[PDB]
Amino acid sequence: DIVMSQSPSSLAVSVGEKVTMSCKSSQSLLYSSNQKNYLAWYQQKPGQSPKLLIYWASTRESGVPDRFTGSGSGTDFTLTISSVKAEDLAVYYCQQYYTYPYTFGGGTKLEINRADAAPTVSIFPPSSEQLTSGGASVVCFLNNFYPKDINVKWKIDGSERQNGVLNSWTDQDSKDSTYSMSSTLTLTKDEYERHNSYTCEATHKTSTSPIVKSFNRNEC
Amino acid sequence: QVQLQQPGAELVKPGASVKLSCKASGYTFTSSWMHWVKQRPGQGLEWIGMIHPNSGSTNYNEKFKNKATLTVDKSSSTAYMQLSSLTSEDSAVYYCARYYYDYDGMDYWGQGTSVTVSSAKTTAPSVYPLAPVCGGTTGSSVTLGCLVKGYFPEPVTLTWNSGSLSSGVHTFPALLQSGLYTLSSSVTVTSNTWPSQTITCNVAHPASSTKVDKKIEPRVP
Amino acid sequence: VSYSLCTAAFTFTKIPAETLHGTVTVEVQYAGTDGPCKVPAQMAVDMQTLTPVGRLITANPVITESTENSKMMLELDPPFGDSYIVIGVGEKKITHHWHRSGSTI
Repeated sequence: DIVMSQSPSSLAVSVGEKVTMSCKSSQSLLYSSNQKNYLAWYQQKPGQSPKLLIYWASTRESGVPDRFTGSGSGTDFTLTISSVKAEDLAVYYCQQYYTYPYTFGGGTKLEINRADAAPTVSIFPPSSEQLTSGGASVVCFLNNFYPKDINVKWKIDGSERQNGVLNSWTDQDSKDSTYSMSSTLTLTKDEYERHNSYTCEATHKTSTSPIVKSFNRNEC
Repeated sequence: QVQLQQPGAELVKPGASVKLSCKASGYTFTSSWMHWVKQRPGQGLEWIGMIHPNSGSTNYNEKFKNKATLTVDKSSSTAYMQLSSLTSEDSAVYYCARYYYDYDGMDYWGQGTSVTVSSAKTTAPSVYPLAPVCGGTTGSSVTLGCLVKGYFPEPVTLTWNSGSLSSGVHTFPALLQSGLYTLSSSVTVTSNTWPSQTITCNVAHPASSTKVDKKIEPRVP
Repeated sequence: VSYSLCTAAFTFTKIPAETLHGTVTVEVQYAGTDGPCKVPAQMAVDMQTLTPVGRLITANPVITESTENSKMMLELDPPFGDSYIVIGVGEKKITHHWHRSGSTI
């Protein structure tokens, strides 16, 4: 089996930067009989299957923009993105096809540095449907913020509650490179109906002050 | 257009076997080798092997030659992969792929089947609409949500208006809690779109063969 | 004394032939007049990737002539089972299906 090594394992780049990623093999992928390099590059965006970008080390797949260029020969290969776009957020894999079994590098995860942004916050009381089943989830969305780190607290009638909270972050957005996160506080219906004020309170690097959305079970 | 249709999910007991399918269209199935590739969550890619549908010839990665068996049915343009003795490290997405390294055809990978190796049973989700807090808003846009609670195994497919609503969507990765997954999604639309136009969260859970279309309706006192 | 690849079109001059121990000899002719150049040759099982299989035995096959349609002999070691002989590069490369029995060693 041929060993494929990629570096760096991750890189943080800004939109518009020219990015170079390396791929090395344990033996030459240049077949002297046809002078072709048996090296392909794949792109895998979050939640998608891999997509072929480059084969023969430098031939672009149809429909791939020419900002992607493959270069190198023998044991040393590079993939270059001439001016990175937000949509290029992905893991990039090289793969030798000089011998069976085909083998892949460990990938380079491309992350995007962008300007800091505070989240837009939205809060959602339990649905009537869920309440009929006996449960009560309160949901808070913190949307389109950067950087990724964010602290979320739930306050019930002013008291912090951490038990029963699930917090999930998206991958970086393919259009604006921000993150979003959802926080779900799950109670029983009976516990939910024993309190009035429900508050999602977040703290993010953009401000020491809390990012808040609230509702009162009482009101409309 | 090349299409490789793979079932979304298979739940498999530890140490058991599973047979995955890959139905091909949009190109001559019999004249292209069909490849299979494994990807564990958060990890890289491993080439399993390939089969030539016209002849039945196979080439396996030796790591998989005992635990994988590739077959095809030409009459239905379907490739199959049986995997045996599944370990916890075989919980992974398995892709079929038409490798094509030439100018006159498209390389194409299917969406993959998510195989979960677990002794737990299948549980279909509850799908709850998340309408805005009771009242109104001074904005020109509104954010709506959908909560997909208590399912196993992954994945679910969630779309808004069957995929026709794609801008302004954020779908949050599922989280496992007490053996069941929960996922949520938010969508932001212009305030005059809804509710005069219907906004529906469409949730499919392949492992339970369930599909729910949940309209988001305004709250009342 | 390193020559570039022959990039013009090849044509088989007769059917490839199996030797006593299961290799294959392949005679071709070359339409180019741009010799000297090296004949591209390999075995493959997958024409959509050209991953080499078996071995090229005549590993430095040089067309020395610049007259058109000159002839050259190659030898390859096929894998067991089915494969393709592939001569030349680019859109005019030529292939020939081959089957080697497990007993032919």
